[PDB]
Amino acid sequence: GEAPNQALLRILKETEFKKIKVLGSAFGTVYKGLWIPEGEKVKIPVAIKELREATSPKANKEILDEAYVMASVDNPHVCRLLGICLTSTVQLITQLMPFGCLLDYVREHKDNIGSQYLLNWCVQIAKGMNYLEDRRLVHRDLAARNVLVKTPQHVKITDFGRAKLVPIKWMALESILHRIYTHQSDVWSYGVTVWELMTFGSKPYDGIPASEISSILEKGERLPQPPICTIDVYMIMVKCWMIDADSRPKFRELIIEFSKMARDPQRYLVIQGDERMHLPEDMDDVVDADEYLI
Amino acid sequence: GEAPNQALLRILKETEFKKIKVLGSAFGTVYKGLWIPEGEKVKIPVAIKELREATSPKANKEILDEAYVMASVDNPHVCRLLGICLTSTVQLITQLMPFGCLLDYVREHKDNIGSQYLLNWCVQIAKGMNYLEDRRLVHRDLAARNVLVKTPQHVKITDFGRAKLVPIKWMALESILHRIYTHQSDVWSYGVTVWELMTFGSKPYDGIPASEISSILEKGERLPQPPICTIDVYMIMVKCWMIDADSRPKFRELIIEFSKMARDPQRYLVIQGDERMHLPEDMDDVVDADEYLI
Ligand SMILES: Nc1ncnc2c1ncn2[C@@H]1O[C@H](COP(=O)(O)OP(=O)(O)NP(=O)(O)O)[C@@H](O)[C@H]1O
Ligand SMILES: Nc1ncnc2c1ncn2[C@@H]1O[C@H](COP(=O)(O)OP(=O)(O)NP(=O)(O)O)[C@@H](O)[C@H]1O
Repeated sequence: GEAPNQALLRILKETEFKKIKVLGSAFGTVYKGLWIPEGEKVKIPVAIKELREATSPKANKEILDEAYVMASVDNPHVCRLLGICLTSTVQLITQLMPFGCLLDYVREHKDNIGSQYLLNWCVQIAKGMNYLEDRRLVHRDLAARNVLVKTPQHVKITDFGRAKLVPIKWMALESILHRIYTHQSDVWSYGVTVWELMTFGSKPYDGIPASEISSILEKGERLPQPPICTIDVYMIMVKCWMIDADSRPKFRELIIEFSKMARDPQRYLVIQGDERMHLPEDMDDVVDADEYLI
Repeated sequence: GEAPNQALLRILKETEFKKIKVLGSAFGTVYKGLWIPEGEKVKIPVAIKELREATSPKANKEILDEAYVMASVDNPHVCRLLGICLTSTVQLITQLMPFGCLLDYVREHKDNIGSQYLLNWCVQIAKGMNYLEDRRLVHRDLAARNVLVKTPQHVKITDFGRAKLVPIKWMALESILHRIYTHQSDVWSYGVTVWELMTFGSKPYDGIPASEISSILEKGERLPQPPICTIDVYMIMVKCWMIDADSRPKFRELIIEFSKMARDPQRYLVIQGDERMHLPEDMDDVVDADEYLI
């Protein structure tokens, strides 16, 4: 029983936007497209998610839940909903994240990712998480697959539909054992997320079947130290994996730590060639969602 | 082919009651009055509807249909028929709803209506609707104009003569396009009804001519978010407007949701001054219809 969520839900007209090409398919198909607000001579690159041509009282009810959340947030590192279209099949309109999920991006670009990028991503992701924590919101599926890339310099947390006010391999123990989820178990997944980024996109516990994890983590085992990782960075990952959730670090601390490290990247991440890394129709009225306010 | 409708139709003697003053005029004139059952030393405030001094095989046949329905219902949030008088012109006798239609009442009283009232009205109306749904009855003209106010604390659904076992602006799409009406399209009008109450009595799509609606609603457009409405309440309105009728919510759910909200009104409706709102011949033998049983 807290404050009134006065966020506005913008309903869009089927015509206000147009699909351009499929982006990926799950049980919803996402398209890349443009949106032209009522009468504004502005064009906005967006992503249009459309429940499969189906319409099951359950599928239709989930996408809406997701819409409720996305609309109730506003932070530079969290995907915000732009609006929805109530057509035969419901469509969610979000900002276009050109480079896709961070997971694929580190894989597709290992050879060009430097410590600065990596560390800034950790900072950015932690900021978004801290934001959700302020809004007393518990993302319950934080992973490299759910971080989208607007630009190599700017990522944003997404996919927090399943979020509250399965990926057992990213789950804290309390969650796995007693379906308990707090901002702190979010930290645990943050740890694994970070771990994916440092291993340039590896699979956590690849091999070990979901069934074993609970026991494993109970023994005292964890994900290994990624090669590029100084003991400083690894230490932090480990702390996020303490069995005792209150003994794990707080996102605002995680921000503070990774920022410190972000000021002298080569001291905390050792990457061969770090120093030489480098990362990337009338479009006159194009404006990125981030500049299309209220 | 279901159960036998054993409701009793009470025929009243012209003399058993007396008109007091006109209440409003349509093609039937309604008077405010009193009814004194045969020999009972009880006086009942009532409303007497009398077909215009005319008597056309069609007009006379409609009022009777209405009587059939009203007599076949019994719920605290549905106007029940008290009896009818077979005089030169037929007269329907219903319980007096002192404060009139809810539509006028929110208009005439904006400045004194708080979230608690609003939300309880949504609950009450939904209860009456769920009742009709149980009696497999489809009100086919649910709107703020057809909800009467017994007291600011107690409203009742009415005007379901046109009901089955035009207001295009309150109509679901299936109704507008293929004259299809289910309890679910009732939900759609429920949505608009609610929407009128939150906009303190506004006209849905004011401006847009009846001709456009069908197409509009098809594009994906809807009624806007009323100012006092948190995204939670608005969300529900929207769900009632899904093109797919089975993906809209069920009155018993609508009851459940609005009740939850009714327990902490200020969290779902933001109204300036909500906290300081306030709403309202020998009459020794007066008894409200609701206490005059069987
Ligand atoms: N805003 C976006 N911009 C660009 N690509 C996106 C965007 N949102 C999703 N995608 C990608 O489109 C494909 C489908 O995404 P999506 O519909 O979210 O399925 P999902 O993430 O596997 N499960 P879910 O999010 O619950 O539907 C994946 O490659 C997503 O990473
Ligand atoms: N039971 C009642 N108590 C007080 N006012 C009523 C009652 N019933 C109707 N009225 C009002 O009397 C006026 C005429 O109502 P009514 O005869 O129902 O016309 P209508 O609702 O416009 N169309 P209809 O109901 O089909 O005849 C309107 O202001 C009604 O809201």
